[PDB]
Parts: sequence; structure tokens; C-alpha cells
Amino acid sequence: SLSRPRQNYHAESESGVNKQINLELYASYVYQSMAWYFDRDDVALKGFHKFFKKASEEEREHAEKLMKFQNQRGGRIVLSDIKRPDHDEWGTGLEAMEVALNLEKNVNQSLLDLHKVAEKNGDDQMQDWIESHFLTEQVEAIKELSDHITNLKRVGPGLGEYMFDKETLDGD
Amino acid sequence: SLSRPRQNYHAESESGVNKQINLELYASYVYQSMAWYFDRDDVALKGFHKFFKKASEEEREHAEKLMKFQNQRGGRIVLSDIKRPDHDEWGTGLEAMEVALNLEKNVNQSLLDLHKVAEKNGDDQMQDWIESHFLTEQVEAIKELSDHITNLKRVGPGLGEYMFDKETLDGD
Amino acid sequence: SLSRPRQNYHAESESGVNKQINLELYASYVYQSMAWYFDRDDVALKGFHKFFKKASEEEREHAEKLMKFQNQRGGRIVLSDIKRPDHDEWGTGLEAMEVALNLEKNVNQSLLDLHKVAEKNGDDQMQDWIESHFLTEQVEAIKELSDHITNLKRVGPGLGEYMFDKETLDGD
Amino acid sequence: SLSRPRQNYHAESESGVNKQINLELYASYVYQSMAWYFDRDDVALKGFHKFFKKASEEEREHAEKLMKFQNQRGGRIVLSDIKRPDHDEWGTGLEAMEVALNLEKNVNQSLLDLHKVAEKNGDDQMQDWIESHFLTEQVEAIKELSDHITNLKRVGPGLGEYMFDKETLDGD
Amino acid sequence: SLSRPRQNYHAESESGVNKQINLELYASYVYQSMAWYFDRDDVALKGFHKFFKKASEEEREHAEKLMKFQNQRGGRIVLSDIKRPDHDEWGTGLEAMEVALNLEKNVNQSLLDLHKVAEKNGDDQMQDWIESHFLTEQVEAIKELSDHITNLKRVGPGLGEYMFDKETLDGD
Amino acid sequence: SLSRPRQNYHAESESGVNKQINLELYASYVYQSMAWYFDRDDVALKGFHKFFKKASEEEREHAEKLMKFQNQRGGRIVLSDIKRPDHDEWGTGLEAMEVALNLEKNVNQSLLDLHKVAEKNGDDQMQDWIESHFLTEQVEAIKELSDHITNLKRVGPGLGEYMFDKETLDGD
Ligand SMILES: [Mg+2]
Ligand SMILES: [Mg+2]
Ligand SMILES: [Mg+2]
Ligand SMILES: [Mg+2]
Ligand SMILES: [Mg+2]
Ligand SMILES: [Mg+2]
Ligand SMILES: [Mg+2]
Ligand SMILES: [Mg+2]
Ligand SMILES: [Mg+2]
Ligand SMILES: [Mg+2]
Ligand SMILES: [Mg+2]
Ligand SMILES: [Mg+2]
Ligand SMILES: [Mg+2]
Ligand SMILES: [Mg+2]
Ligand SMILES: [Mg+2]
Ligand SMILES: [Mg+2]
Repeated sequence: SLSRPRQNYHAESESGVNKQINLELYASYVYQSMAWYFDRDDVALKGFHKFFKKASEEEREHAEKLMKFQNQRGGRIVLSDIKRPDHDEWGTGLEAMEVALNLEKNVNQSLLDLHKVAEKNGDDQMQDWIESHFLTEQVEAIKELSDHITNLKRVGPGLGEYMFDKETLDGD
Repeated sequence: SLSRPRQNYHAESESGVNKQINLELYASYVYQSMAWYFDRDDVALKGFHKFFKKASEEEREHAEKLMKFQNQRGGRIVLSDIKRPDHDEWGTGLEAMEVALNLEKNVNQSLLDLHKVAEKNGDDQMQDWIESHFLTEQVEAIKELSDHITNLKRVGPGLGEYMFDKETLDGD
Repeated sequence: SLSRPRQNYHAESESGVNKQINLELYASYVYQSMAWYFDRDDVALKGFHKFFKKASEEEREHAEKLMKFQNQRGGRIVLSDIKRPDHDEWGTGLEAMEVALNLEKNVNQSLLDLHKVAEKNGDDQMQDWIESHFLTEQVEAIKELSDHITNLKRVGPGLGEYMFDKETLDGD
Repeated sequence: SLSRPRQNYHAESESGVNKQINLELYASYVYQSMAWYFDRDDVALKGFHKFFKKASEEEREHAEKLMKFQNQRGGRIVLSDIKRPDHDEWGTGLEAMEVALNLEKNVNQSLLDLHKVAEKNGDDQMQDWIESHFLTEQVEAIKELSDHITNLKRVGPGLGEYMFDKETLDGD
Repeated sequence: SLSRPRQNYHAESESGVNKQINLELYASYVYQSMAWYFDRDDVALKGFHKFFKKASEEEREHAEKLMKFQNQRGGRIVLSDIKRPDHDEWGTGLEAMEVALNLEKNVNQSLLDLHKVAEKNGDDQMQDWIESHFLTEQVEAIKELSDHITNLKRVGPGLGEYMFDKETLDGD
Repeated sequence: SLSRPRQNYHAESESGVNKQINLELYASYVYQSMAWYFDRDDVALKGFHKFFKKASEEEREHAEKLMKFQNQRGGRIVLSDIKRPDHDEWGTGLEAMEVALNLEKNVNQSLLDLHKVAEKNGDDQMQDWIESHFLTEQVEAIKELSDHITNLKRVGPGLGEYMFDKETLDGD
């Protein structure tokens, strides 16, 4: 029995939105782990803390954008376990930014794959929605992380990392 | 002799925009009929009146969005009779909301069909225009009507219908 | 079974209000056709566009004044097809103003005929209502269109039409 | 090698804070599931939606209070999988409030158990911290849910549930 | 060695963005030539001057939108000579507006061709970006130039051209 | 047939102004290339980006100052191809500032050479105009670039370049 709103919305698209929901929540958890790693007394970079804390809140917003979309189209949210991140510790500011870029590139591919499911099933509204909410925001996030990685390599460790935290990440 | 602006704009697309203009004007007329039905002394629901009056004005705005688009692309507006609605009377608030949802789903399909004409003829700008102006607005309208139908069934007839008119539709 | 409000309201008057509703909606559609004709890239007169767009919205307001009146007196709105206008194209600014005047004079007669139905059936309130809402507004509209026609003949075609659009119709 | 801040902070307390972090994140996920269930077109209670959405954000704040505390005391955050909730669907507003109360009572016990670990290990600051941040907030949350359950039983299903959503939960 | 941001970005798309950069800069130079032609003591139309000066600045902004896009996607800007325009002199206001429309239609085709390269290579983000930034803006620019050409033919040479400069182009 | 304004304005001066127009536009293009090089994900210096972007806009303003001057004196603007810059890549912040200084010194000589043409032909107004608009502005630009080069050598590569971008160029 099809939900009352449902029109031009395919079971593969509905299932793909649930898979993207879990990935956004997973990315939220990775950024949360990194945020609180930078609050450790033996790491102590408030800029990096604030940056990954905000990244974590944004990913949970992405998850909730997809939950609202699922309900708009008359699909049904199915939640899965949010897997713990692969590491308890995240190294230097540079190493954490590289992990961030690799995560954002994996989320980007997964969004393009979900756009392909929409396209395969003739879902013109879902393709446009993914384009409006996600595809350009992911390009912007990937360029920003690439800029940060270039600058963290330019400033180098020690004082450089500290000044990057103060200047680019507005630490404090 | 092609109009001065005309570029990548197919006769099938031009004709499809005229057909969508008439459908938007038709939907405007159905909502107008329902609006003034709720102003009857023997129906007397100001919330429902205000809701369908606004829906009617929006559909005429949709019609005028398509008239402006036709002229932008160098096509020519051709108007047809606006058929009277299928009923003089529209029953209960619940029955009118169900008629609304069925109308919005028929307008939605017709917009996806017009997007398919654009796509078939390689009209990338017209596909994006339909996506920006219509496809997401239709999804939102269909979800809102589905929410209203669920709530009108929850509150039930009599006092429930009255309180829905006061609370959700801000009657008065 | 007479509606609860109904007092001194004759079946001929009720039927005449439904006929005037359709005529107001028809006039609305003619003005809408002319409005969007003046938005064509090959006509391109923003003053004329704005003038007929406003005329169109006013005629739909007239239609809704009569719908409210029908319900006030305990009559029942019966909607008919809104016939498409007699032309797709409307010529020069002067030619469109002459079509406007001829339409307003036909709506005026039809209002005087409806006033005669009210009078024949002793409906003192309906005669006064038509006088308050319509008869003087029609005289004003006819005088304004006659003034515009005189001025469009004075300024002549080409630059004159352009300056009339800028000065009298406040184009832009 | 003990972290630089660490003083009077026992391995059992550190491990108990990580277990409470996962429970707060779990409760956050249950409230998130319930929030978006109430946004379904076939459930459509904006008050319940807003209430569980806020409850979800608060539980994630609780999780982050414990992450900050772990780092303050020189312990180390260890994250585990956030288990999916036990249900995809949550029934009536009344049924969801009862699930909420049962969850808050299980989180409450778990906080008293964590306070007992602190007490067993002579951690006077950690006992006071749990008292300041959690023990009274849990009593308040449990009393509020008990009040809501009493009122949802008083108003009854259908119109009652709708009016509770409008009046007590400020729906819209 | 692929740049750090690069994902789903094809060499044909990168090369097409460099070709569109040069075309936008070329169009900027044509509008600049026309702007300063209208500042000649023997042409002296401040409205036309201001209009083509703004058109020139906008085209250079288009060029810079594509430079930012190239860098966002991890491609590399390659600049070519900006060819001088085909004429030193641009005739009447009407003749310059017709040259403008022909230029905007050639830039429009070139944007649709670049969208086709994006589409051929499955670049969903680049297609949406071209749609958001360019395809509708080009339709609007072409309709405006078509409107101006219609009006410059309506007003005729001499006084008409002067009044068009004062009224539509706000000369001074 | 001499233009109506022309007085004491020599063909050599008119031709020299057209040559300076092309040089200013060339310098604009070099600064634009350098601006967008500093926006590359693998260069990523917002201060340098903003500095060369502004330098580029100023050089195009210089070009337009000379176009206005040509028309004031009754000469005729003749535009040539704007040659692409000699490099796609511009190295370190220090290397780009040295390229800037060398460009500004070549533009300076070319302005003194144009002043000599004015002087040779007794054009007292054109000599004063070049003095007022250009000769002191070039001295100021050359001193500023020399100061920046001294400071980029003082701070050294890596962190020094980053801090120069933040402090002297107000990056962000
Ligand atoms: Mg995300
Ligand atoms: Mg794809
Ligand atoms: Mg699209
Ligand atoms: Mg868009
Ligand atoms: Mg519509
Ligand atoms: Mg389709
Ligand atoms: Mg009327
Ligand atoms: Mg009479
Ligand atoms: Mg009176
Ligand atoms: Mg909690
Ligand atoms: Mg105890
Ligand atoms: Mg352009
Ligand atoms: Mg195409
Ligand atoms: Mg210069
Ligand atoms: Mg000298
Ligand atoms: Mg001097």
C-alpha cells in the first residue's frame, strides 16, 4: 500500500536515501571523535576543536535533510547502527585534515552514486534536490580541506600548527 | 520566421508550456470554487476559505510564471478555455483536502511529463527552470496536503473539523 | 428548501449574479492575454504590460466581490467555462486600449441589465450594492480608457507610443 | 604513563564515563528516530516532532558534557557503535512518551550506577559533577514525561492528541 | 598526478572551462569597445555607455566565476590571448544592441556545448553549476536585448534614440 | 577631418595612448593570472589572491582612464589583442611580487616614454594629465612592491610566507 504522497519515487531511491542517512551520521561521529581529540590536554588546539565540532554538527544536519526528504517523498526512514570511527586518536592537525578530506571524498562519491540511482529511475526532482543541497556543498568542503592541507604543510609542525589554529581556524 | 530570442527551444516544448498554462489556470479555478464553497453560510469555515483562496492565487501565479517563461524563450502564449470544475459542492474539509491532493498529484505528473519533453529535445535550461520553479514546490504542496488529510482524519468531524480550521488553518 | 440567510432574493437575481461572475472572469482572462502580449520580446511595452496585468487582477477581484455577494444573500455560486479571448495577438497599444474600452462598455451594459433584474424583483439592497461596487467604477474605467485612446491618437505611433508607455503608464 | 591533569581519577570511573557517553548517544538516536517518525505524512504531529527533535539534541549535548569531563580529568574518550533503536515505528503520541519515560529511567539508573563508581573510588569532584549536571535534570525530565503521559491519557486519542500537540507541545 | 580535490572531473570538462574563460573575457572586451565608443564626442550617449560598461564588467565577472570553478574542481586555468573585437566603430545604438544580442546567443550556444561536455562525462555537479550560474542568466540577457532592439526600432533614429537613452537606459 | 574637440593633440600622442591602453590591459591580465594562481588548492594564499585581484582591477581602471582621455582630446581608441601572460604558474609569493615589480617598472618606463611624446609635441595638458594620474601612482606602486619583497625575504618561506599573507596582506 503506497504512502499518500508517493509519486515517481522508486524503492531503490528510498533505500539509497536510508544508506546516505547512515553515512552522514557516520561522518558526524568521525568529526565528533576528532573534535574531542583536539580538546585533550595533550593535544589542546581550540581552533581544530571548534572546526571539527562544527563539521560534526553539519553532518548531522545533512542526515536530518535526508530524513526530511525521505518523509517528503513518502518513503520510510530505516536507521542502522552508527559504526564507531576507525581510530581513537587522530595525530597532528595535518593528519586530521587529511582524514577529513578522504571522508568528504568518500561521502561525495556516495552522493554521486545516489544521484545515479535517482537518474536511472527518472526521478528528476530527487536529482535536482541532491544537486541543490549536496553536490556543490561537497565540492566547496573538499576545496576548503585541500586549502587547509596545503597551508598546514606550508606552516609546518610546532609553531606553524599553533599559528594556523590561531589565524585560519580562529582558535579562541 | 523564428522570434529574435529563440535558441534551443523546440516546438514540442512551446506547445507543452501552453498546455501547462491551461492546467495551472484550471487548478486555480478548482481552488477558487472550493474557497467560495467554504464561505457559504451553511459551510462557514474561514480557515479552509483562506487556505483555498491562497492556493487559487498561487496557481494563477504558476500560470503567469509559465507565460513569462514562454516569452523569455521566444515562444508564443496560446490560451484555451478554462474548463469549469467537476463539482459545484466539495463536501467536508477532509473531502476538499483529498480533492486538492489528487489535483496537485495530477499537476505534478503533468510537470514531470513537460520536463520529459524538455529532456527529449535537449533543453537543459527549461529542465532546470521546471526543477527550480515547480518540481520541489509540488513535492512540498503534496506533503502538506497529505499532513492535513492525516490530521483531518485524526480530529474527526464536527468539533475536530472546527478546531483544525482554528489551529492548523488559523481561521480568523 | 431556502438557505438560512435568504430574504427578498429572487432566483432571477441569483442566476444573474452567476452570469456576471463568468463575465468578470472572462474580462480578467482578456486583460491577462493582453498583459502577456505586451511582455513579448517583439512588443516589449512594460507600461502596457503593468496596466493590463492590474486590470486583469481587478476583474478577478470583481468576480470575487460577486461570489461573496451571492453567499451573503444565500444564493449558490455556479461556475461556467471561462471562454478563451477572441484573439492571440492584440496589435498596437492603441488597438489594445480600444478592445479594453469595448469590453468595459459590454461589462457596463451587463451590470445595468443585472441592476434591472434586481429592480424588477424589488431587491433594493442588491440595486444599491451594484451601484456602490460597480456602476460608478465602470463609468470611471470607461472615462480613463477614453482619455488613453485620445492620448494614444495624439502621440501617434513609434516614439509617441513609447513616451505614452513611459509617461502616462509609468513603464518601469 | 598518567596524563598530566590526572588526580584522584580511577580507571573504573574513566571506563564508566565512556559507557555513559555511548548511552547518551544511544538515547539521542532513539529521540531522533521518534522525531522523524512524527514528521511522517501519515503521523504529522509537529509538536511531538519539535519535542523529540529537542530531546535528541539535548542527549547529544549530554554526551558532549561527558566527553569534556573525560578530557578535564585526564581520561581518554573511547567511542563504541551507536546501536540503532529497537523500533522503526513508535505508535501514538502516548506510546512514544511512554518509551521516552522508560528510556529516561534507564539513563537515570545508569547515572546513579556511575555516581556509585565515583563514590566507591573516593572521587568527590566526579560525584558532585554528576549531581550538578545530571541527577536533578533526570528527575525533572522524568516528572515532565510522567505529566505528559497523564495528560495524553486525559485528552484521549484523535482530537485530544491533536489539541495536546497544539496546546502543551506548542505545535507550529 | 591528480590534484588533491579532483573527483569526477574530466580533462574534456577542464579544457572546456578554459575555452569558456577566454570567450567570457572576449565578450568583456567587445562590450568595453562598445562602451567607450558611446563616450566619443561624436556619439555621446551616456545611457548606452553605462549599459555596455556594466555588460563588460559582468562578462569579466563570468570569466572569474569559471576561474574559481576550475580551481574548486582541481583543474588548472590556462589563459589565451583575448582577441581584439572585429570593429573599432559600432554604428547606432540599435546596431550595437544587435551586435550584443548576436554575441550573447554565441556565448549561450558555447555554454550549452560546455553543459553537453559535462553531461557526456557524467559530471552532475558541473551541469548543475552551469545551470545555476549561466543558463538562466543568458536566457534573461537575450530576452532583455531583444526587448531593447524592439524598442529602438519603435522609437526610430534621432530624438527616439536620445529618449531611449534617457528613459530605458537612464542616461545621466 | 579633425574631430570637434581636437586642439593641440598630435597623431603620435593619440597612437601612444592606444599603445598604453593595451599595456595597462596586459598588466591587468598578468595580475588576474597571478590572482587565480593564489586561489589554487595547492597554493591557497587568500592575502596574495586579494592583493593581485585588486591590482588587476586597478590596471583595468588605468586602461579606462586612458580610453576616457583619448575621447576627451578627440582621438580614437584602437584596441589590440591582449597577449596572454608569459607563465601559467607564478611560484612563491616572493617570486610573484618580483614579477609584479618588474611589470610595474616596465609600465613606468612606458609612461615616461608616453610623457616624452607629449613633451616633444608641446602637449602641456597631456604631460600634466600623465603626471596627475600615473607618474606618482607608479612611484608609490614600485615602492610598495619593493617593501613587500624586502619583507618576504625577511620572513622566509613556509610559516613566514603564511604570516606575511595574514599580517601585511590581511588574508581573510
Ligand atoms: Mg555530509
Ligand atoms: Mg551521474
Ligand atoms: Mg539539474
Ligand atoms: Mg538550483
Ligand atoms: Mg500549480
Ligand atoms: Mg523525467
Ligand atoms: Mg469588472
Ligand atoms: Mg435600470
Ligand atoms: Mg452609497
Ligand atoms: Mg541524557
Ligand atoms: Mg549511590
Ligand atoms: Mg558571459
Ligand atoms: Mg545539452
Ligand atoms: Mg597601470
Ligand atoms: Mg621625459
Ligand atoms: Mg607639470
